Amino acid sequence: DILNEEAKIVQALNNQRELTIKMHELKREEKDYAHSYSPLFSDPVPQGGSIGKAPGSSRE
Amino acid sequence: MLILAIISLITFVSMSKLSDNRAIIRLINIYLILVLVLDSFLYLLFLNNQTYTVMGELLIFNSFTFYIDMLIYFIMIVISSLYGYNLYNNNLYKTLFEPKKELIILFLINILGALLIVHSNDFITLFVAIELQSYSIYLITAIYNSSYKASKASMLYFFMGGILSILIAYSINTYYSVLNSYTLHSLDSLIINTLDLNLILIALSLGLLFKIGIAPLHKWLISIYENTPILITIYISLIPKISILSYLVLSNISINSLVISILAILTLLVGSVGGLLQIKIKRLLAFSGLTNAGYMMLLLLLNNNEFSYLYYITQYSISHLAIFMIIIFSIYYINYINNQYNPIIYVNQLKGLIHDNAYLVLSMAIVVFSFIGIPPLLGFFGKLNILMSILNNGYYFISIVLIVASLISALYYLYLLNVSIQDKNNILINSNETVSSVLSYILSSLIILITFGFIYNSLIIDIFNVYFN
Amino acid sequence: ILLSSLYLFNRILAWQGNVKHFYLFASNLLLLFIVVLYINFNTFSNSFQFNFELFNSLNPFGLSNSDISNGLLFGIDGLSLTFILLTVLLIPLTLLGNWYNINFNSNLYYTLVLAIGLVILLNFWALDYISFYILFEATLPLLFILIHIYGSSDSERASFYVLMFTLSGSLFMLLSIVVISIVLNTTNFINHNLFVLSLDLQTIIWLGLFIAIMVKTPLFPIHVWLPVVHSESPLAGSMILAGLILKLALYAILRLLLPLLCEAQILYTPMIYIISLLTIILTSLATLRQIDLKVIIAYSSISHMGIAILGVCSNTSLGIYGSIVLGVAHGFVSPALFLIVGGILYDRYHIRIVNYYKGLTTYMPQLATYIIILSFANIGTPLTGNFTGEFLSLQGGFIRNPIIGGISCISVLLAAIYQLKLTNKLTGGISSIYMHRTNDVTIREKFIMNILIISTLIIGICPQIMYNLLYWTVNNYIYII
Amino acid sequence: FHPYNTLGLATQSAMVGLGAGVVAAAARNSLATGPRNILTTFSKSGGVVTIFTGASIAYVFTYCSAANLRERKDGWNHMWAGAATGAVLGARTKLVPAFIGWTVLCGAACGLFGWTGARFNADRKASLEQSPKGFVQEDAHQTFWEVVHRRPLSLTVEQLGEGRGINAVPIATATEAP
Amino acid sequence: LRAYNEEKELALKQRLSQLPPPGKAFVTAKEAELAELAEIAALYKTDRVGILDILLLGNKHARLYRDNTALLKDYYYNGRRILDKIPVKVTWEIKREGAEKEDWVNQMYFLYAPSLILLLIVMVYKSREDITFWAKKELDQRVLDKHPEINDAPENERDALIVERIIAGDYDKLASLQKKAT
Amino acid sequence: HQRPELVSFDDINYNDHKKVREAQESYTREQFIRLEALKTVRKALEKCYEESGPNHFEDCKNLAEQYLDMLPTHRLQGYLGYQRNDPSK
Ligand SMILES: CCCCCCCCCCC(CCCCCCCCCC)(CO[C@H]1O[C@@H](CO)[C@H](O[C@@H]2O[C@@H](CO)[C@H](O)[C@@H](O)[C@@H]2O)[C@@H](O)[C@@H]1O)CO[C@H]1O[C@@H](CO)[C@H](O[C@@H]2O[C@@H](CO)[C@H](O)[C@@H](O)[C@@H]2O)[C@@H](O)[C@H]1O
Ligand SMILES: CCCCC/C=C/C/C=C\CCCCCCCC(=O)O[C@H](COC(=O)CCCCCCCCCCCCCCC)COP(=O)([O-])OCC[N+](C)(C)C
Ligand SMILES: CCCCCCCCCCCCCCCCCC(=O)OC[C@H](COP(=O)(O)OCCN)OC(=O)CCCCCCCCCCCCCCCCC
Repeated sequence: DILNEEAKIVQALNNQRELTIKMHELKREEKDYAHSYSPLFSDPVPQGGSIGKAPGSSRE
Repeated sequence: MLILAIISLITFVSMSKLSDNRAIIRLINIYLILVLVLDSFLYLLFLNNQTYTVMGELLIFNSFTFYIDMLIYFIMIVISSLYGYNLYNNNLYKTLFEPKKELIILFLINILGALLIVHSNDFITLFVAIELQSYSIYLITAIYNSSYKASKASMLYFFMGGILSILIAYSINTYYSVLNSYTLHSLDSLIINTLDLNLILIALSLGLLFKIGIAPLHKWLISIYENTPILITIYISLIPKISILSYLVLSNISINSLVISILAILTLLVGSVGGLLQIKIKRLLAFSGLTNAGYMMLLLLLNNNEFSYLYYITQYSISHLAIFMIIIFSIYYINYINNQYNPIIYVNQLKGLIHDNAYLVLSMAIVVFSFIGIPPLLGFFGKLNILMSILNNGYYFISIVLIVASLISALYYLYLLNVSIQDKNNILINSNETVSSVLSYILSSLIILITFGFIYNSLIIDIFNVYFN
Repeated sequence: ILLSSLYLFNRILAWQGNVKHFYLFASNLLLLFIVVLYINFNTFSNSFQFNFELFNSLNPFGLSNSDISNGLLFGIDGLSLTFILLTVLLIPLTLLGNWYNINFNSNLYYTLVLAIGLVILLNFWALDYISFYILFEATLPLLFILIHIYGSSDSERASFYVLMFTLSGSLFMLLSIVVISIVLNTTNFINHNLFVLSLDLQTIIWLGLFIAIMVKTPLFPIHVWLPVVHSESPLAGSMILAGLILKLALYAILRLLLPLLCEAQILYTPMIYIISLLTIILTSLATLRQIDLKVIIAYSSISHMGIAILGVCSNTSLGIYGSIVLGVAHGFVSPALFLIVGGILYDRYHIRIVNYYKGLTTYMPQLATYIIILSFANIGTPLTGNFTGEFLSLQGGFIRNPIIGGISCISVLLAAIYQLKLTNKLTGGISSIYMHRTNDVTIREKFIMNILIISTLIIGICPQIMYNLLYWTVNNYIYII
Repeated sequence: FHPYNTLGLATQSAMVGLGAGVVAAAARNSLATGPRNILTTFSKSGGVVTIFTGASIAYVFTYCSAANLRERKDGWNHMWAGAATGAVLGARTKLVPAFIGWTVLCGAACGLFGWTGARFNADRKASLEQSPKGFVQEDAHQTFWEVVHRRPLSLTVEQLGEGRGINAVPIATATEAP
Repeated sequence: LRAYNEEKELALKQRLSQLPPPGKAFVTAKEAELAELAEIAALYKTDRVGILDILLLGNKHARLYRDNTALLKDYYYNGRRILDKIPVKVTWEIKREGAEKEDWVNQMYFLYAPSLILLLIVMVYKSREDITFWAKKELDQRVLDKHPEINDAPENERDALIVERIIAGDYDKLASLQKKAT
Repeated sequence: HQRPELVSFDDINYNDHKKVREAQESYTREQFIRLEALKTVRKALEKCYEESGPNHFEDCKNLAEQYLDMLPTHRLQGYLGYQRNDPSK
């Protein structure tokens, strides 16, 4: 019984170690533009001013 | 809610008599509390670290900024209680602590400036917010204009802060001249590799950091802290530091900076050593603030600093409020009142405080040992998190200097407790007037947080893992 | 229960006004409870037994029944049970040794003393680096307050020493613990011998741990705080500081250092032996020119700690058993000597200078007999646990390095010199002219001294009686291929 | 290790120390009270230019010289350089105990600086955050930040050396009869 | 046990009020005043209340009784210290031989000391389950399991035969556990 | 009388803590059995000497030599050396 209890405690401690390493790795994963900056207007490409819009100024 | 309060307060205060001041402050106090408890649920927006750009990309809202805003609200509640509630009802205390007519408006406008600095996503937002906060803080420093020291301090603040505001503006305009942009969001890893922005970004960092008084530009702010009324000093030495540091933490524009490393080392050394020969309480606390600013400055050298910064700034704010409240409470037991703006000036005036109020000295002991970093007080866990962060990233020499500075500053922290637990010849027997129930409860809540907050450490980390990852 | 017992405490305080009877009762119950735990402790098993977790996220105010361990772990094996028994034997005696000489603000004094005892007892239950470190530091502010308010004339300097030196060493230990934390993402003592760090990183982590050990033991050359702190402390402070707190360092060597940094420890052992030999010889010789009784007694502890270090770092079963036995025997005898010099003589005469004392045998024959007995116990006369500890420690040291342990054998002589030089003057000659006759030792003072002497004699005659708790321990930490 | 050019590097140091001392003299002249003219800046300098120049020469020259002589680069060279710098700065006391104290203590502080990496910011690539960590894979060599469950006994014998319990073969296996 | 009385207490206060402070209450060293000092000090060892009232009653009575006991203890111990006479028997008798229990004795002699005796007994009998005995038995059982015929031998020959078998053969398993050492 | 099953470090996975604990205890118990064998040899040697007197040099030569042979190898050695090192590599 002593061995079983100690092993259960050690298993919970290893679970906590695994969780800590997992959160460390996830926090360092790069996020999508919607999640990191803007979830509704999700296109990073600007349009600029609309007044004298010149045919041929748009470039992909 | 804040803007509404500012508008309503300007109107109401305009139509109110000088005798209504405290009542008005009380009203705003409860209003702030209500906003904290009814609007708290908005934290849900930031589940899984979702970030929102707002106001045509002028503002940024995430879990970090939401937490800083809550902390600033809590600080404003605590500090406004000190103006809305009398410590004692005698004539001397009416003379010592009376709020000015416009002070509450200046506080709320300054808080607005701070919160806008924190949420700034564009440099024009940053500059407007910085000038809002700076102008408000000058006026807050000046509003007690019967004091010679306060008026002189306000002039010094205006001029030094103006020079540093000019440095910040020049930094922003050089950034614009290089990139044709006003947002840090346009910086990418590719851009940082391709161009040398280090001089521009460090100029911006230094302009911001000298405004909260890091070394070697520390003496002017320490002078201002010494020469303001004490209830002004509690506010003006905390809020700007939080706002500027939070912005720099969230911006991450000085990672592995050699210049910031050297200035952080200098700040730790100057803050620890220069506090040793101080005999005035406010100068001692100002050097303490300088050392803790150096601790937080270290976190500007690394990514993934959010947990250690948030923990440190929270516990430091709590301890700063607690120590100023304890000093305010001890005024009743001193023999000699130095003047009406700073009723207590010298550390030696606390001598024998234990014989007059033992539990006040217990509160002092808890706060002092938290500043030193004794477990399981909150200060220990703040310092532990900072050490984990810096050693994970290879800052070995700086970790040694951090240890040395902690040991050195412990001496002037223990000075307060040392004089406070010595013997005095004429001790208090009885007194009919009791100190205010409200302020004593607030001080006790702060002490209890410092003492028992560690119990929630693992729960806090669990929540942090889902709102900041 | 807790609610009801708090009501009991409150009413006792309301009616009696002195908390000390309640504290004596609580500590006696604690000792009985630990004895009951020993009754139910399984000895045929090297696993921690009475485990519990505090401040888990699922139950911050309760015990953890969760599948994730993120709180602070506690539990005991045979090694920790030994020191826990020593602690609960000593605490009520430290309460009883100040029963009559504390008169102003006595409730706070007894609260501080009992709190320090309870913190040390919990420290021996800690099962991970962070819980250990927290309980390790928590004694420092309590000691600072106790020494500052209730110490003798130089007690301000003493309180500052006891805070600053120990903080200084502890912060380098904290660097080591942080490095372990971030490199392994685990901090517990149950499985930490399963992690094998690279030899270089081991060598670096060892330095921080050993700086803390050097200040806490203490070892040469960072020992000079201990005589001051012991000399200016009130009696309960001195008893706790010499009997319990110094043993935390030996325990730390066994629990925190050897299982994790085995290879680095092998590499560093000759440097440890240099430091310990310097400690033994130089502090023993420096004791010869002291003029304060309490300072002399304090200096004695440092040399005995050096011998214990030599035993515990010997990589032999005999050396580790000798180090533990020496720690326990010192915990019996040193508080008795501090009781004599800072409790009996100091409460009668309020002075500690050696020139004033001479020929106490005439009016106080019983005190002289106690002095003689405790002196020969302190220098390791056989049939005393001190002799067993020193002899086994020297055996292990000699095996580990024959030249260094062989030279270490001079401690027998050196300790005899300083101790018997003190007792010769204390008991012999004509009664001193500077002091008037006082009462001989009282019933309370004799009770405390008798407890300590019987304990050291029982483990001196039959040291094997500790083996049932320690036979796993003498094999758990040696590193032989 | 290819050598530092001690002479040229030291001359560069001489120039920089002279410039820094000149700047410090100008600042000292502007910040002080009492009458002050443009020539009094060196008159009332306090020898600050000499402080800067002499420290620069001592540190850079000694560091390069020790590095070249030992054919190593590590913290010990900085210990020697700090020792020489402390010697220069403690010469100003004109007392032998203080000269010795500056020598040894500046040397120790600079050795501590050199041992940590001789930098104030971090070497980011070598740091734990930018390094292979955790438990190693099948039979890979253990690197500085990595952990294993068992090391190879040959590595232990090489690193600790044979003797006082460290053996190439476990005892019971070696003393088994047939 | 209940023993309180507020009626007695509020009058004991005034019976104290006539007397000088216990610091100066015996510094004459007439005998009538000393006799009253003897009686009122003798009240210190006449226990005035038990548990049922400290638990149940309120803090005004508690504060008053506390104060009373403070002054009583001062009077008793000061008379005992100056006169050398116990304040019982009731005028200041000399009879110091016996009848002098300190307030720590019961705890230290009926809780602490029996606890220590129990610890010694437990250690003595716990030492019986020591590894040296287990390994003696285990070596014997391994030998007996490998060579069962020495069971058939009589008792007095048996032990000599187990010793012989142990001497000749290496019955440990240490090398077996060392699998990877070939 | 207890006879726990013997477990070797070489077989187990160091992540089952029950197996690792059993392997450590097995190693220590085997060392104590070896110590018992050495004590048996020494006790026989003492008996031989006390009954032989002047001719012990002849009658106890084997026992003396065997005791001196087993003295260096039959002492406690711990388990950490073997668990933390892999002899194959
Ligand atoms: C309690 C007392 C505290 C004081 C003692 C601290 C001293 C710290 C020193 C040790 C340490 C930091 C360890 C930090 C660990 C935790 C920190 C502990 C707490 C810190 C408070 C700094 O090591 C420094 O040592 C200096 C020499 O003294 C060097 O000086 C400079 O030298 C010249 C430059 O080239 C210049 O001329 C000049 O710039 C200086 O002269 C530095 O460059 C060097 O980085 C070592 O870390 C590093 O170790 C190496 C190989 O070991 C690791 O890579 C390895 O690569 C293979 C082999 O390479 C291995 O096969 C492989 O397996 C492994 O991957 C690294 O990954 C890294 O980890
Ligand atoms: C009913 C409405 C009442 C809410 C009013 C809150 C006012 C805040 C005022 C002062 C700040 C004090 C510290 C705030 C606690 C952090 C909570 C959290 O867990 O912080 C995490 C982030 O952890 C961190 O970064 C590190 C935080 C460092 C804390 C250091 C101090 C620890 C000691 C505190 C012990 C707790 C006392 C409990 C008493 C039983 C954000 O959590 P969250 O953003 O998801 O919001 C929570 C949901 N909420 C809005 C409903 C509350
Ligand atoms: C301020 C300093 C820093 C503070 C950080 C740490 C604060 C800790 C607060 C003290 C509380 C710890 C002691 C109480 C916890 C033990 C409660 C318990 O029940 O232990 C659980 C353990 C197993 O119980 P269970 O699994 O439920 O099975 C029972 C089967 N009948 O049952 C057992 O095996 C019994 C375990 C006995 C442990 C002995 C504890 C001795 C000391 C107790 C009081 C110490 C108070 C210290 C106060 C000063 C603060 C350090």
